[PDB]
Amino acid sequence: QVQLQQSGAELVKPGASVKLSCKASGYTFTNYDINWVRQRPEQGLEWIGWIFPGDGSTKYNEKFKGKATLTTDKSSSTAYMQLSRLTSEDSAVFFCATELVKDYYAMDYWGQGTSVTVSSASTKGPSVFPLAPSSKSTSGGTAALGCLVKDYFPEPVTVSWNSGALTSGVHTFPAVLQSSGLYSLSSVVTVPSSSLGTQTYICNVNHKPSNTKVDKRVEPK
Amino acid sequence: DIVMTQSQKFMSTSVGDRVSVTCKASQNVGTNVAWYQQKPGQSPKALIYSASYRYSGVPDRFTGSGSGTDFTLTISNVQSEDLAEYFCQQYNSYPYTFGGGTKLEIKRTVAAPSVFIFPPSDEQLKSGTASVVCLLNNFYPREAKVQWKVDNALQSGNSQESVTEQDSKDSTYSLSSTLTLSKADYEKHKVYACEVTHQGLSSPVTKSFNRGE
Ligand SMILES: CCC(=O)N(c1ccccc1)C1CCN(CCc2ccccc2)CC1
Repeated sequence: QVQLQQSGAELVKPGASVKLSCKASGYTFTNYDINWVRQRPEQGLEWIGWIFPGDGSTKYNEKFKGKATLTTDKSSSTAYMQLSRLTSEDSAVFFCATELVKDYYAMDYWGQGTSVTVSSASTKGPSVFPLAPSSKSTSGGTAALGCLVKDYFPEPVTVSWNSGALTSGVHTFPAVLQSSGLYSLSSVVTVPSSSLGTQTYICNVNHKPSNTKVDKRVEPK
Repeated sequence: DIVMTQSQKFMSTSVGDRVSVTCKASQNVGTNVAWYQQKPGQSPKALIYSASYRYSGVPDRFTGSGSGTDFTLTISNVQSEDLAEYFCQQYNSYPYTFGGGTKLEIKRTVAAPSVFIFPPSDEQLKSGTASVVCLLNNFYPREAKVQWKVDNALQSGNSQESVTEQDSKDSTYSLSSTLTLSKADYEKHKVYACEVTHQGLSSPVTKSFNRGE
């Protein structure tokens, strides 16, 4: 199966540079273009360019000359995009994508995106607090429990439950910007109340810019 | 300067109905338009290529169409899974360009929020600060008003809230609100409550707890 695996989230000083990577697998890397795309929620989708890993040829969107530079390492089936001269306006999510066409049947594959935050502020890792289940978070035999992921910079955190084994009933809310300029976020899940004594619920919080990993067990009280 | 424009920024439809988004192209592009679906936090996924036929595994609900400069994506028998932002794109000539995006909203029956409240953890209190969380789970429509009351005094300026995207399975929303106080102020008061008003509620719902449990 084809997979494009992109590098973690970045915090970069204004004017500086950062190298994003896109690791390909499951197919012959040298036979298809890697395309790169920018998405800014405040503007939309933009195509940056393509690179063909067989011969290293490229086609850039004129707007990104001197901002982006595409390269590939065929030895490790990895594409790269060097981002340089970033302004605070350049904060964005960057996607890599490839498409395989066989007998004119086409299938696209995308990386999961890399968030780049361009700011002079220093990074801060989150504090993770349990949202304990109790009589005040039950309804019709279901129980709500969660984690509060508080005081971090920049976005994003990734939150999972039980290393990904728990996904049904999860709501991970959009983060809010506090007066301090730090972000805070809630992740909640609804589970059966009957099984609170035998099941374990752990929110896994990961924040790449501060290399912070927390596994927080959420117990009833 | 080369551009692709979708007139509808937002579209609204019920489950089971047909809907279509218009994309106009500034120059002749012929077959070489693509359509994409994107859900919040996820990568785009291509639906249509050659302006007229679908990527492998895309269901027959999605039919693209157009001739030269006028293009439409049509979704028949719309499903709650189809909730997404939709983009057109031209790949005929460089630089490649996308449309501005059309968000699909699902109309459904009213659904009242299940309301839950969480006191601060002891670990947070040791850090000198106290957050109370009020959770409104799977409700519709999106409009809901949450009021924090401490010892029955209406609070303002000390809370923040956020709402989910519309749910892909039941087309509801959920809302989280956090009231944030210092430990010292938290200990000055006894009763912490969040009061919810919503169209599905005939009367406001209050969830509350007494500090010290
Ligand atoms: C900005 C990226 C972009 O434009 N694309 C893309 C999408 C995902 C991943 C890689 C590139 C295009 C998607 C459509 N294909 C059509 C190819 C085709 C035409 C006629 C018959 C069969 C196949 C061209 C590339």
